[PDB]
Amino acid sequence: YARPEWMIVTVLPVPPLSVRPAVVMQGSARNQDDLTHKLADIVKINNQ
Amino acid sequence: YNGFTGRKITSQIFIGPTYYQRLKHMVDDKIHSRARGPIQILNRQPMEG
Amino acid sequence: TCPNHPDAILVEDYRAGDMICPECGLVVGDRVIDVGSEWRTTMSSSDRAMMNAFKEITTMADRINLPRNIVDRTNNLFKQVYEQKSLKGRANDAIASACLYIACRQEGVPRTFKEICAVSRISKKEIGRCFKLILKALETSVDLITTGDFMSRFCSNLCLPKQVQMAATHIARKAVELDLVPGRSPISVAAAAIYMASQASAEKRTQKEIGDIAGVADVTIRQSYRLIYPRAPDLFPTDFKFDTPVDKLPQL
Amino acid sequence: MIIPVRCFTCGKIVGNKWEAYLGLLQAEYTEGDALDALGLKRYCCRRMLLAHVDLIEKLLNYAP
Amino acid sequence: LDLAGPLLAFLFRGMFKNLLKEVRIYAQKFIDRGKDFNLELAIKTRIIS
Amino acid sequence: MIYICGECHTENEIKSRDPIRCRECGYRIMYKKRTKRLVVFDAR
Amino acid sequence: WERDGAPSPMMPNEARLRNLTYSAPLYVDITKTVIKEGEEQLQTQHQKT
Amino acid sequence: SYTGYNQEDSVIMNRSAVDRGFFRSVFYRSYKEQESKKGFDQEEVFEKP
Ligand SMILES: [Zn+2]
Ligand SMILES: [Zn+2]
Ligand SMILES: [Zn+2]
Repeated sequence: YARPEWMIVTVLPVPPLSVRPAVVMQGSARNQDDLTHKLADIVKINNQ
Repeated sequence: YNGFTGRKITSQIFIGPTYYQRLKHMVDDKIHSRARGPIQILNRQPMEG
Repeated sequence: TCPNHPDAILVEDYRAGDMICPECGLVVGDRVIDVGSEWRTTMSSSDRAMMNAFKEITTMADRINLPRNIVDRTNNLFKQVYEQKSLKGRANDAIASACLYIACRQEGVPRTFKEICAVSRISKKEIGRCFKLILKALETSVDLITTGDFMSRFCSNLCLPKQVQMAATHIARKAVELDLVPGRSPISVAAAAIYMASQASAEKRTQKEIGDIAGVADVTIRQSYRLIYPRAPDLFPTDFKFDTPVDKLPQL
Repeated sequence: MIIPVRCFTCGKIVGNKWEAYLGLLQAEYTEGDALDALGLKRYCCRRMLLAHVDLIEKLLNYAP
Repeated sequence: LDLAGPLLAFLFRGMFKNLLKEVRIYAQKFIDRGKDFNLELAIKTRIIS
Repeated sequence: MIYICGECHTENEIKSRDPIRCRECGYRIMYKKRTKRLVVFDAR
Repeated sequence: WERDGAPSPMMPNEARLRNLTYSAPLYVDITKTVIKEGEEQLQTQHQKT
Repeated sequence: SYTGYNQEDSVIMNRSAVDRGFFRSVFYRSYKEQESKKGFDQEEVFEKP
């Protein structure tokens, strides 16, 4: 069920859209959840 | 005298002018019911709609 | 998406926040609508430069007490001008001052170039240069100013009665209609009209006083006043109470 | 704000007695004597005028 | 008891300090260039308002 | 579309697009006129 | 101050109705003196700033 | 203690007195809405959809 190697974050999971929904504010401007912004940062650094 | 029967009430009642106030709390502002209402999207739990 | 009714316009419901087949009754989606929110019931140089200009725009506005809506309009003009970048060489303060002038013109409450200059470190000449450039860059236009666009501010700043303000507006409008002052600046016509109206009422303002608020040299007011003085009785409103008779108005 | 039409307790007409009551008071009548002159015998109807505050008069000082 | 006066005087003391701190900055920048400064432009009215 | 001035109490017809202001008063507080629709009250 | 910039006195009811803050303009006299290291002194005052 | 309907800090009122305006009151709710032109992309105005 648990291994010491599994503690190291080699692959990072992405919460579903249900966990983090796309809020709508000021019309059709989809206000992404705080998780999305961090996820957007995470992918950018990972690609770099 | 009893309103319903007109018979004298055995005990004599203390009656007179007293100053009363109507408080802002009306029942209509407080009565509220919930039955399969507009749950939230993120939490899937009840919220006011 | 009624399974029975393909392509049916589901009706939104606020009772539980669900969309129902308009003619079946079936609830498609349990409580998906989210009624409550649906219905009312380390700074980049560009941003830092924009932020400073936004601060400058507000600082200029409060000096002449402009409403926030004009400032909001001015910010939009600055962003459009800043984004388009035809004025990159020009100083941001000059661009903002021109944007403030344009925002006032667009809103129907023009401020003269001198008034904008008084609240800005940028001279009138530079503001005018930026003003024309912004119009070309934005491909926009501003309605031509009229003599009555400054009567309310000028008369109120001079503490002149309302009847005088109406008389001055009538005089200025009539003078332009009669073409008694062809080519004269609307501000000069307004200043002369205010002087003509002021001298005909109990509250009398000297030429210097009218020039200061209007920013027009007394000589220019004197020139315009001399042009409209001959037709003084015609310009004045018919139902105007003359504290000083028109025949005895100052001659100069 | 304005004098009630009826006495709350019994429903006796009271809306035609406010001006008469004020007139009697101006005539040096005591509040008790004025109420007696108007025919307000029950202390419920006397309560109506004795405690009435005529706010409508001051409401009419504001221009419509 | 701190009423409106003392409470507002405390605020105005700081706000006036910021106003005078601001005119120094604006005036010094113009003085560094060597050009004389305009007093009215230096004052930032929104600080106290 | 009749608006009543709050100062001079002057009825003046104003459109949706045009600015809100008294035609003659210059006052910027306007009140809508009472609806012509008839509403029934029970005198209860 | 209106859109046109014409000042008018603000009655409290207008402030309540139009959601305006009930503030009074604040003016300060300022005296400016300049020294040019040339044994000359010039004093100018800006009335009601 | 007339009919037991005033027990435990409860009150029995006269319906006929209520019918005559006894303790009748008015409730005023005010709603304010403003239209903002801020932002060139988006704008909002008063008009019946
Ligand atoms: Zn169906
Ligand atoms: Zn009675
Ligand atoms: Zn009016």
